Amino acid sequence: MTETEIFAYIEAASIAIGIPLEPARARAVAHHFSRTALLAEMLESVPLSPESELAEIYRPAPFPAE
Amino acid sequence: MTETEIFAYIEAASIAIGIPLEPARARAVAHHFSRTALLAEMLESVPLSPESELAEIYRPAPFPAE
Amino acid sequence: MKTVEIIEGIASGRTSARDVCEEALATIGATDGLINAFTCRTVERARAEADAIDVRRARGEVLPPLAGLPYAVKNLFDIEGVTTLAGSKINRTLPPARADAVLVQRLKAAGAVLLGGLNMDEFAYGFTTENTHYGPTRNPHDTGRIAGGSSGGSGAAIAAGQVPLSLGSDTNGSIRVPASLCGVWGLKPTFGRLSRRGTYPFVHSIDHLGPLADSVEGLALAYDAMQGPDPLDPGCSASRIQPSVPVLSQGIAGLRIGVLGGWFRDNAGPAARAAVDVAALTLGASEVVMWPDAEIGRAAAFVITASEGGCLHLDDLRIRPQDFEPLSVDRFISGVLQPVAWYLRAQRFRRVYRDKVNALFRDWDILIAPATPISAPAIGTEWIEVNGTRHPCRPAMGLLTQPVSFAGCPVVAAPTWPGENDGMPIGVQLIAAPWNESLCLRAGKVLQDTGIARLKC
Amino acid sequence: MKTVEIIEGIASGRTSARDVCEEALATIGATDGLINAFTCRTVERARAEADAIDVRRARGEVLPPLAGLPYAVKNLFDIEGVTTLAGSKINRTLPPARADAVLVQRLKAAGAVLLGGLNMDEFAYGFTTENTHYGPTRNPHDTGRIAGGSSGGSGAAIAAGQVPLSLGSDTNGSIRVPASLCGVWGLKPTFGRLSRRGTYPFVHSIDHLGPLADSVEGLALAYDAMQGPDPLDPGCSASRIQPSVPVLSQGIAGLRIGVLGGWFRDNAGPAARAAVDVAALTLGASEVVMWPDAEIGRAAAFVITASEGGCLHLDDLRIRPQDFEPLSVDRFISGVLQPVAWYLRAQRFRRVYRDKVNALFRDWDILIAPATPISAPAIGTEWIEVNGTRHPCRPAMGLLTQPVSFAGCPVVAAPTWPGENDGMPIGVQLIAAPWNESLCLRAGKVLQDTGIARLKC
Ligand SMILES: [Mg+2]
Ligand SMILES: [Mg+2]
Ligand SMILES: [Mg+2]
Repeated sequence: MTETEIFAYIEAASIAIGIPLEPARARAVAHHFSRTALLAEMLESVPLSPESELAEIYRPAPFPAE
Repeated sequence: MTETEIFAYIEAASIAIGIPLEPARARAVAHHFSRTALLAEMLESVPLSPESELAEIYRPAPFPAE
Repeated sequence: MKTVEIIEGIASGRTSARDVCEEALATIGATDGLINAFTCRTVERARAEADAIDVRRARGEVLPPLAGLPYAVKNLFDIEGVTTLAGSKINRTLPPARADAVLVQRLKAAGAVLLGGLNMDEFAYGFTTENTHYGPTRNPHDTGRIAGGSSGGSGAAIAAGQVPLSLGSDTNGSIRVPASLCGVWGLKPTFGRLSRRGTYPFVHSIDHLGPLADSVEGLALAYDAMQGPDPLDPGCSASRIQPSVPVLSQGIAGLRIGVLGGWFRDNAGPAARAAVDVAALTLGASEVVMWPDAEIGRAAAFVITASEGGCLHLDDLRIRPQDFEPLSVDRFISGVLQPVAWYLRAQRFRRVYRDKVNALFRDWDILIAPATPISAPAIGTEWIEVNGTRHPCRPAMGLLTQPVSFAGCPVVAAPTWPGENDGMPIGVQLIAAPWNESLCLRAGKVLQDTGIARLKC
Repeated sequence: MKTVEIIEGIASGRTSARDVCEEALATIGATDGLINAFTCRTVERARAEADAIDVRRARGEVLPPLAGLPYAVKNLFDIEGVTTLAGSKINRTLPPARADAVLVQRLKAAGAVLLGGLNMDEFAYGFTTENTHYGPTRNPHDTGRIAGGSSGGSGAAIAAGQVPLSLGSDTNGSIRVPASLCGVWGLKPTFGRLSRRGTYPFVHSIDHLGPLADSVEGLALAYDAMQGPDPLDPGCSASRIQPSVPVLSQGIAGLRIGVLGGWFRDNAGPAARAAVDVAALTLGASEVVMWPDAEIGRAAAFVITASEGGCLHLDDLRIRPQDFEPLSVDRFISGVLQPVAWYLRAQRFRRVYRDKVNALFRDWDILIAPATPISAPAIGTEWIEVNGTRHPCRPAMGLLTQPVSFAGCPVVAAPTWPGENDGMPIGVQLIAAPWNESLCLRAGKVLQDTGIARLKC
C-alpha cells in the first residue's frame, strides 16, 4: 500500500460506510491507518493454514446434561 | 451506496488489499458487492446497544477443575 | 436394496462384502461417465476393506453396525494418500493427506467401505455443483438438470444407486439443497456435533458436516457411527454420544409440530408449498409459526460467509486469481472487500438471533419448511423466478436453508415427490432445537413409513 | 491510612466508617482541583453507606471483609442514578443507569463505600488520560506529568491519598499503565474472571476489569470480594470463587520465575530495566525467557481493538465526529476503515498465540517484565525516545502491556522506585498463566515485604 493508494482508500471507504471526512480529517485518518497497515503486514507473515481456525467458534446452545 | 460510490470503493479497496482488478472484473465484483450491501443495510436495522456483545467471546484457557 | 438390507445381507452371509463392493464399483463404472459424481475412485482401498470384513465374519466375529456398507465422501474430506481437492485446481499440488478425516476414520471403524471422493463446487461456495474444472454433476432423475450443491456429488451418487451413504458439508444449505434436488435423505446435524478435523474448511463460524443416504435409517446409523467428542477439533461441542438409532421408531406422539410461514412461504414456489402441506398433514402440524428475523438471519449468514471464505483464500487471490472457479472468484473477491463493520454487526446480531431461536424452540419440538424454493433447474441457468420475483439461480437455491444453519439447528431433509412438477423431487426440512437430531430423525421415520418421503429407484 | 489499617480500625471500633469517609471526602476537596481524578463525587451515597456500616457494627453484627473501605470507579462503570460518561461528552444525554455495575454491587455487599466516578480517556482509547472535555488527570508525584491511562483517575486517586482502592479497565494496558506511572498497585485479572456487566465497553474481545490499590493486600481483598460467576455476563468463564487472601503470604519457594527478554528488553528504557533487575533479584529469577511472537501479539491486539472499538461507535461517527475527543476520533475512524482481512487474520492468529502462551507456562509459574517503557512523560508530549528510538507517546505507553492482555494472562503491576529517574516511579508486571492470579499476588507480597514495591508521598 503506497501513500497515494491509502489516500484513495480512506476517501472511498469513509464514503461507503457513511463517515463524512473533510480533507484535513482524511489526512489525519491516513496517518493512523498507515501505521496500522505496517502492523497488519507483519501479521500476514505468520503461517496459517486453512484449518487454522478462529480463536472462538460458535456454540448454538449449551450441550444438555445427563 | 450509490453506483458511483461503489465503483470508487471497489477500485480503491481492491488495490489496497493487493487484488488489482481489470475493468470487466471490477464490474463483476461491484455487481456482487451491491447485492451484499443491501443485505448489510438490513442488518443495520436491528437495534444493538454497546453492551450487545459478539456471539463468541475469547476464553484464554479452560477453567481448572476442583 | 437399501442400507438396512445391504447390511443384513452381509451379516447373514447371503452376500460377501467383497461382492457388494464389486457391484458398487461396476455401477460407478457404468453410470459415472454421465452423472460425474466421482472425482476419485479408491479401488484398492475399497477391496481391502471389504476383504477385511469377510475375514472377520468368517472368524465368527460380531460385525460392527455398518459392516460392508459402501460409501463415498465429498472431496473436501481428507482421504489418506490422496490429495484433498475441495473442488479446486489450486489444491492439486498439495501433499497427499497423511490421515483420513476423523469422520472417515469413524465410518471405517464401524465397518464401512470407502469407494472414493465426490465432486463439489470449488471451495464449497455454490449451490449447483457446476464446477468449471471438473465438469458439472448431473441429476440422475434428469441429466439436463443440476444435482444441487455444493455437495452435488454426494446427492447424485445416492440417487444414481452408486452408493447407499455419502458425506457432505453444509454451511448455508449444501447438504439440504442436493438432498432436495436429487430426492435423497440428508442430515445437517447441530453445529458442533460432528468433528470437522481433517476437512478443508469454508466458513469456520458456520460449516457443518453430515451424511446423505438412501433411507432415514441410513442417516441414523451413519450419524451414530460418527458421533463423539474430539478434543483436537476446535469446533466440537458435543461431550458425549446420544444414539438416535434406538429411538428412530418412537414416533411423534405428543410433540408440538409447526409449519414455518412468512419468509418460508414467500420464498417457496407452488411445488415447495405442496410438499410442506403434505408433510404437515402427515405429521399433524397445523399451526403456522414465524421464525424470528429470518431474512436478517440469511443476511448475516451471507455476510460472514463471504468475508470468512474470501479471506481464507486471500493469499491465492493475490497471486493466482485466474486459477479459481470463474463462477465464484468474483464472489470471493467481493467478500474480501466487505467493510469490517458489516462482519462485526453480523457477529453481534448472531448473539441476538441465537437467543431468539432458542426461545422459539421452548414452544415447539419440530418446525417444517421447504428445503429449496423450486426443484432442480437446467444446467446453465442464470436466473430463476420464485412467486414472480427474479433471483440469480446460484445464491437463490439456499434462500430457505440459510437462516436455519446460521442458528446451527439440526435438520433432516426428507425427499418428497409433489404432483405438478415434471416428476422432479423437492425436499422438506424437519428442523429441531440444537442437540435434538433424534426428533428430526423420528419425524423423518414417520414420513418414510407413510410413503410420503421416499427415493425413486 | 492504608487499606488493612482502615479495615482493622473499623472492625475493632478504634475509628468509625463515617470518619474514614469524611477524611477521604475532605482530601478530595483539598486536592482534586489540581489532580482532577474525579468526575462525579457521590457524597450523599458515601455518607449513607458509611453510616450503614457503623449501624451494623453498633448492632453487634459481624462486618463484611471490606467494611468501611472507601473506593472510587472509572466512569465507564454504571453507578445507579448517574449517567455513565465513559470519558465522553456524547454520553451526557443518555439515561441514568438503573443499577450499579455488578462489580460495584459486589464491593457494596462486601461493605465498601463508594465515593464516585473517575476521569478516563474518552471511550477508553488512550494511555495518558489527557481528556479534552474534562481536562487531563495530573500525576500526584509531579503534576506537570501524565497519570497514565486510560484509567488515569483510578491511579491518581490512589497516589494522591484520596482513596485506598479504585476500579479500572484494562484492554491493552489501561490498569497496568496508570499503576506504573502513578506508583500504585494494579491487578488485571485473567480474561473472563470478573464480570463486565453494567460497564460501558470498548473491545468485547479483549476488555478486562480490575482493582488498583494502595497495597497488595488491597488488591487481594478487592479481587476476592468481586469474584464469582455471573450467568448474565457473556464474557465470564469463571465457574467458582478461588480466594487469594488466605494464601497471599505463602511466598514463592519452589516456583519457577523468569525474566522476559527480546521485545520486553528492547522496548524498556534504562529505568524500566533497573526496576526489572531489582525485582528479579528479589524474586530469585535469573533465566531470560522469550515470550512467543510478542510483537505480532501486539499487532493483532491493536488490529482487533481498533476495528471492534471503532465499529462500536459507528452511528455517532456518522453524524457527529466533531463531538468526540480530537486526540482519538481519527483512530476510531481508522479502525472502522480497516480491511476485514486484517481482523480475521488477527482472530486466527490469536488461537495460535493462545496455544503458544499456554505452552510457555508449562515451564514457568511467573514471568517478569516492565509495565511501561519509561516513567511518566510531560503532559502534551507527542514523541518519546526509548533507548534512542522514537515512538508516538500515546500508543507507546502500552508497548509492554499489549502483548500480555491479548493472551488474557493475569498480571500484578507492582510499583517500584528506580534511581536516576527524577524520583518518578515505574511498575513491574508479574505475569502468570490464565487463572493463576494468586501466584501473581504471592509474588507481589514478597516484593512488598522486602520494601522493593511500595507507594510514596
Ligand atoms: Mg461498477
Ligand atoms: Mg491482472
Ligand atoms: Mg469500642
